Amino acid sequence: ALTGLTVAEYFRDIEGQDVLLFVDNIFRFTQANSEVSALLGRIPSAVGYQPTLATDLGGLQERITTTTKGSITSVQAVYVPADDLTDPAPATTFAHLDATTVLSR
Amino acid sequence: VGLSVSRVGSAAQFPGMKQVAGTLKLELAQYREVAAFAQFGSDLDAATQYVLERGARLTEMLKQKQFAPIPIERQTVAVYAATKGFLDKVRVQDIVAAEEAVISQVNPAVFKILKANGKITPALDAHLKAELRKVKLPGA
Amino acid sequence: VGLSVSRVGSAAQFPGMKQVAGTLKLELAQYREVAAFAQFGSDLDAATQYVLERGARLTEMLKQKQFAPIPIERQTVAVYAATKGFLDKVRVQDIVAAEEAVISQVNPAVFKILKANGKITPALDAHLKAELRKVKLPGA
Amino acid sequence: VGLSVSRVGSAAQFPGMKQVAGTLKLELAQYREVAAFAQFGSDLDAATQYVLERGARLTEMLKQKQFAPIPIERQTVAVYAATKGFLDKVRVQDIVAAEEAVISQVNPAVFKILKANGKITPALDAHLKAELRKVKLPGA
Amino acid sequence: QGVLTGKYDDLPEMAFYMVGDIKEVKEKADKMAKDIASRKEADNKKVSEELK
Amino acid sequence: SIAELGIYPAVDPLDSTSRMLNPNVIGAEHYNVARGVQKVLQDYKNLQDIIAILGMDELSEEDKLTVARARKIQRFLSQPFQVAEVFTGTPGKYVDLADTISGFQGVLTGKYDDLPEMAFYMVGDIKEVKEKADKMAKDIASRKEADNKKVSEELK
Amino acid sequence: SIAELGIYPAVDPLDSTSRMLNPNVIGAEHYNVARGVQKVLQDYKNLQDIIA
Amino acid sequence: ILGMDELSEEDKLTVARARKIQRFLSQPFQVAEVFTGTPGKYVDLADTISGF
Amino acid sequence: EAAAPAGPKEFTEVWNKKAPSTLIVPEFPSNYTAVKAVGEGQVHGDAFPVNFYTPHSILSQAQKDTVVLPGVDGYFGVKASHVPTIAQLKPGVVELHSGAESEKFFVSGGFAFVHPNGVTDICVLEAATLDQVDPAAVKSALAAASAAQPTDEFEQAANRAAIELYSALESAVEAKA
Amino acid sequence: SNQAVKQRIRAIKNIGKITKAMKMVAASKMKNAQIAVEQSRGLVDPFVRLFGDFPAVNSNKSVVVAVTSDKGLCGGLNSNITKYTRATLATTESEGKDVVVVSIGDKGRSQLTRIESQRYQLAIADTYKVRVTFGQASLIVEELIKHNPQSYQILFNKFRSAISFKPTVATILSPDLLEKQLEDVTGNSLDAYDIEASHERSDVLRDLTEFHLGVTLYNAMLENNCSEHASRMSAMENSTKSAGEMLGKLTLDYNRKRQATITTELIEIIAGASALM
Repeated sequence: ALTGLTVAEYFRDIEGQDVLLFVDNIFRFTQANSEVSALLGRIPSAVGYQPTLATDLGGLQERITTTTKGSITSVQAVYVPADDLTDPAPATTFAHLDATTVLSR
Repeated sequence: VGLSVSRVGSAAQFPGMKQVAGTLKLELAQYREVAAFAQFGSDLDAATQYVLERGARLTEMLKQKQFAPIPIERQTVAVYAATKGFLDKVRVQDIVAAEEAVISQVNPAVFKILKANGKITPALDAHLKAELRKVKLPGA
Repeated sequence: VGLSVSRVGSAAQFPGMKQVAGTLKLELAQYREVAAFAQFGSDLDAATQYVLERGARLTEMLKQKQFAPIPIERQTVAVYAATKGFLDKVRVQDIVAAEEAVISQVNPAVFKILKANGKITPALDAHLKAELRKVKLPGA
Repeated sequence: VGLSVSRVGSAAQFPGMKQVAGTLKLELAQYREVAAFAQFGSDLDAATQYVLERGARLTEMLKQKQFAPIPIERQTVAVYAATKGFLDKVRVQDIVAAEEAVISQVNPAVFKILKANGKITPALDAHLKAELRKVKLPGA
Repeated sequence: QGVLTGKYDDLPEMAFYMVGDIKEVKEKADKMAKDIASRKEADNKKVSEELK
Repeated sequence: SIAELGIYPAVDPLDSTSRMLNPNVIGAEHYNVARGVQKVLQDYKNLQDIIAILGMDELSEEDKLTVARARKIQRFLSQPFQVAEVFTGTPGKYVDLADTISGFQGVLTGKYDDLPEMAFYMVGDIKEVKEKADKMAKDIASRKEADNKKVSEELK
Repeated sequence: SIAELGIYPAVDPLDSTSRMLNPNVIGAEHYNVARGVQKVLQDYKNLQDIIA
Repeated sequence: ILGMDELSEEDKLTVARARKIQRFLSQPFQVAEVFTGTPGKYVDLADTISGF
Repeated sequence: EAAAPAGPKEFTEVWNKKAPSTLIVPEFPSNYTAVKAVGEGQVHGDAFPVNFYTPHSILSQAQKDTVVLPGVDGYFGVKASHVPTIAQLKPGVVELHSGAESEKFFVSGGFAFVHPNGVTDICVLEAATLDQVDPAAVKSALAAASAAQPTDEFEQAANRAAIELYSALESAVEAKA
Repeated sequence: SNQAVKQRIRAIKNIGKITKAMKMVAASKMKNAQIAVEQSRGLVDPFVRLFGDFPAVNSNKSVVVAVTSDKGLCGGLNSNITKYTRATLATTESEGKDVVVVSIGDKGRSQLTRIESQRYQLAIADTYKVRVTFGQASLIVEELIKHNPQSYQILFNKFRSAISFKPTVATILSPDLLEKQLEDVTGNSLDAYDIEASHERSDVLRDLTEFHLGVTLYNAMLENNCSEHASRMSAMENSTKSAGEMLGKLTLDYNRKRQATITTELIEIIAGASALM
């Protein structure tokens, strides 16, 4: 997801455009950073996510912004584990979301 | 009662109690199976209402005070008087005082022969049914 | 309103606002007794219809747009207009328009008195009730 | 049926099944929404009881014995014999002589044409509806 | 098979309780309908009289 | 959850215990009332989900008397404090011991089935529930009391 | 739950499973009365929701 | 549970309004026109507000 | 002598004293009737409203100009302003007329009112139009009626009722117009 | 600990399926029994047009019926008219008169034999098991001719709409007891009618007030049956809303206990691993 931001940030900071950025399953960004934290021997936080969960998500989502040269807009597919919105992975993600598009069957 | 079990069951209790508590463990199971059916108030065919009147009269039998234990001959007479007759027309609010008639006003030599025998002999089953009609219970 | 408390700044309250919000949270207290079973639960009684059509007026009185804070001397007149009954004729759809018409059409000299005296003096509520009966409330 | 997903979906299934099982999962989805009505005696307005009897015979169309898999052209016919209205809407005393009676009495030529084309053509359901009405089951 | 197909709806429900074969529930319904046809006499000629 | 009903002090009557609640210590008359208050409060808690998902119309007429009495004593366990009078406005009530045992005999026996439930809320004694039941019915008759006019004061 | 109803042995008739419950092993007459008992006992477990 | 017959006059105009509001929330896409035939529509915000 | 005026508005005076004010006043069947009998009108010429009733069906509530009812002293016609009449009807044909056409319901009994405000009311228990009756079943039941003779006069109270109902039904269709 | 809240969620979830299925059962029964109520409303109109409507009569004997429901999931219907029974009975009994209290429906035989037991002579039930017919209402009215009172109070819920149910009292005055006397207006109001019947007016009025009793008893238990199905339709909407608020609150209680469980045993593993590593 940082590789995708870097291609988006060239079009924002050098080309000066309004970039779209699609992060398919932002929860799998969280889940993969939870696995890296567990392999480095770090003690897990609440339910089993990384202790750096708010700052590993927040380090990604704070680079998605509008600047004076351009903009980056992000459409992130959100999975909710066990349909629990109070789970710490969607609850940390929902603090960064500026809109919500629910596609219904 | 639905959760408290014992591994020994028989052969480790009073033989006189084992005759009268077998029809108490059985008949309290019929009281709990109808307590999940007491919100409607239909009480059909006089069955789920008769055991609701007698099973409520058996849980009030087992209530007792603190720091005052009862001898086993006075326990197997008090529950003799509830699984059998002699308490069928007593309100469920004053059974706890009704056993003080059953313990004191019944002739206390029926406890000495029940303690020494160990079981309720049919010669004593007559006197336990005779002397339980001679007592006046204050339930009214 | 039921869970939010402040028991330290209650003694540090603007008087006059303390005079009229003792009635406001008392009327909103019995408004929460008619909460979600007005007729949604079983039925309607139509005697406490008055508090349902007044607690909904005190609810709409306390709604407020963003980034527009009100001075305290103009808040207590908007609660004096609501808790005394000067907006009972106003329908519930146009109360945010009514109290905005209350502060605009009542003369601004009364806000200098209530700020400086720090309380609704008995000289002031006469001129307040005089100025509150000559305002053109929308609708009705 | 409600919890089992296939993300490839109908894009990798039999075309003779895709036109027949496309409505099978739609009648089964309606059957799950009214599945509480199945345990009732007071019958409703027959738009739901049409679901409740067609849906309950569609689940019996998906039962299967162990270690006996069915070829695909014999499954699309047996679901065509339940989704197109050829159902056993007689009294369902006679199940054992009527469940397998579709694939055993309908002539084996229609299974060869359905396997070779992979699709129920308009020149094939004209014989499939012709063969489904001449089911014998002569033990009844 | 008899309880499933319906041969033994003739028997009461708790007659099946704590028995062995199907010929024991069928004879427990004999004993259960003798003993409820008891408890009919309550006057005398019982054990509670002392002179026997 | 007791405090969210507005009942203060928010004491759980079926979770608070004491070694003094023994009939050989506090007397058998005080002990039998407390065990009777805890009996109908537990019986009201056993009905708490039937009253939720089905309402009070499905209960027995001997259990709707259990609900109405237990809804009365859990308002009658509420009490205004002398240290809470600063932020609640109502003055504090010190209730004597004999006034509590006699006040809770009356709601258990049925001596106060006439009074409403909210008359028991935040009062000291069983004297004060009768004086609040009158004030709740003087005040609904006070809607027809008078039309207050403030006249001829502008030059006073 | 079976033991608290006084039924002994307190075997769950549904949760119990064997490799011998197969019509190719014990015969289709023993098998069908076994599945018939589990059918009527599962139907009673789904009806006790609406009986209360 | 009751039907479209007994709906009120001010409760079946909103039914007839919300049925065509939710039709006008649909839109053909240019990326889907290569296999659906109908061309896609780019709708401006000024035409979306006044159109609704 | 009218010193005791019971009534719907007079039920509320005693109900506001003994019964509490927690309940609203109970309703009465007079509060659901738009038509009464003592307030005159409803005729305005040659028509009069006819309400033909079974317990299971309202058969007519229109305005007619001739109603022929089978009273126990014989058939009689009701014009626009008939005399106020409480007429007990036997089994026979209630005949409605709005004009040149006529509908012939065969009724089994039950009374018929003519009211002083010109409205009329026919109150039967079973009214079958004669196209719903077939005469092959009628006197085969009279053959079962006037043949059996039980001296229990509760049964020949029913058998007398069986005779006059079936015999008036035979002539209801054999005397066709 | 965590399974007790899991299968209690399974309890409230399909109770919300039961009470949502029961609501449409009570709504389908309300729709087909609505046309029978409109048809039975016709025949009660000529009798209050003829005999009037005299509730507050002075009697020496009175048979009061209270038309209740049979199955008791109606939610406030049968209790409301038992309030309206004694609010009507005690209004009209202050003369030291005889009173017989009858109940149609066995929810009244559980509700009226504890508030008026000394005056309860009859209990009628199972009147809605198949349907309400006029011959069934005639035999019920025939047992009210065994006692021969001067009035017949009929307490029932009139089906106003699917929302509102007005409790209605209806009185039938016995012919030679009180009906001939309560129509006297300088003579009689009934003397304007010409009797075209077999025997005299004292026998016509005896056949008419038995007809008037049987007609308004057929309408009462048919109005009350449609009010039973329509108040059950509202009491079961309030049960799906209550078992959907209970289920929504208990889902969050499970989700907090789910999240606390994964956090608890994970801390037990790290504390056991940090003791070794």
